[PDB]
Amino acid sequence: IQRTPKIQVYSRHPAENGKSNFLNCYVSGFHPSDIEVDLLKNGERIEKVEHSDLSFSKDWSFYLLYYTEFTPTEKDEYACRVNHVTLSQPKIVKWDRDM
Amino acid sequence: GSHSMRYFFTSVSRPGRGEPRFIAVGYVDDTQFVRFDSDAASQRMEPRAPWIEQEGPEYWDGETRKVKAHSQTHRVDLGTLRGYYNQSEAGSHTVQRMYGCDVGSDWRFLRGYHQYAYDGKDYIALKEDLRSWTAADMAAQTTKHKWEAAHVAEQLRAYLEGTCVEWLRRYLENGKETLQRTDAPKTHMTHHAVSDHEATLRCWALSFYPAEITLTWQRDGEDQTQDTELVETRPAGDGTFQKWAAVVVPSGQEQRYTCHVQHEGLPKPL
Repeated sequence: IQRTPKIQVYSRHPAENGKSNFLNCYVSGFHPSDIEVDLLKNGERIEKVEHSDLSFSKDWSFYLLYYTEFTPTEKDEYACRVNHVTLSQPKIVKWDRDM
Repeated sequence: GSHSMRYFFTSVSRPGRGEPRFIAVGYVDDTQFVRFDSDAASQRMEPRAPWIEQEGPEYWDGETRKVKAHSQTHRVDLGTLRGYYNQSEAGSHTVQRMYGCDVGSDWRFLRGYHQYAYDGKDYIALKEDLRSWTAADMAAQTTKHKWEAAHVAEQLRAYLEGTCVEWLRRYLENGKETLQRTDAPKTHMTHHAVSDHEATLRCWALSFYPAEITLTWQRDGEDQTQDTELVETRPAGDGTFQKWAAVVVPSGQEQRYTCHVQHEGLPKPL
């Protein structure tokens, strides 16, 4: 069975520019477990990104939360890039602060 | 209140070189408290919640010993399973095991479960009744023949009705401060104009625990489903969860629409 990952990019606390916050990329609903997720700030990949221990839900598919501490500004765009065997190309979903 | 404990086990073979990767995660309700990862230097069952750090080294040496037992039975399992489905030697396969028990409001045993999957799908799972096994396949049928003969299901009934409940009850007492503390959602709504003639109302429920939340919108007192986008409940990363549900509205009519938030830590909110 191979299931495509579902992805959400969001802030731990509602974002206000200039205040440190956290950027989560929750990837869920996938199988197999090998998936590459990395948070990109302005296209550049961020290092110093942490992530949870791999677990699965009821239908046996996996999910993982990747995160980094960040401080929004107006100028900086953030995104989460994900690449998995079901994906013909990696998926870059950008952070929107209203979602 | 109904509480529970579950262990999620994942095993992935690394065909090219080495052992299969093994991750074991433990949770009490929506809280993770232990982990074991094979590609970790400790090579130990490590704590992941304040309240289980109280446990003495007799516990950490005994949990490590066991989680390791397990890694090794799934290493064997991945070999067996490839004979049974007759597969090639140089692809990965995942086995996944899940077990645990729920207790109810009286803190007594309620449900118990021990399931198992291979490569994404159900393989063999014990029944609700804790006396028979549901084999999904004719390979899983081999394993059910073995487990029936061996009285595997009885060995597990004792753990799921005994050890499991026993230790879930203490995890709850040592963890009272958080484990028995529901954080009701902190709600608020936003309004975003899609166009000159339509707006999106987003009803946000943030910082809540457990993760079970019901977010439903209503127009003129009847529930609304049409033109409602909604998200999967996501982890905030601090132990709580967030979720929102939106609805597109005619601009000027947003008085009609109300969001109704349902959650254990709440006497119902509109």
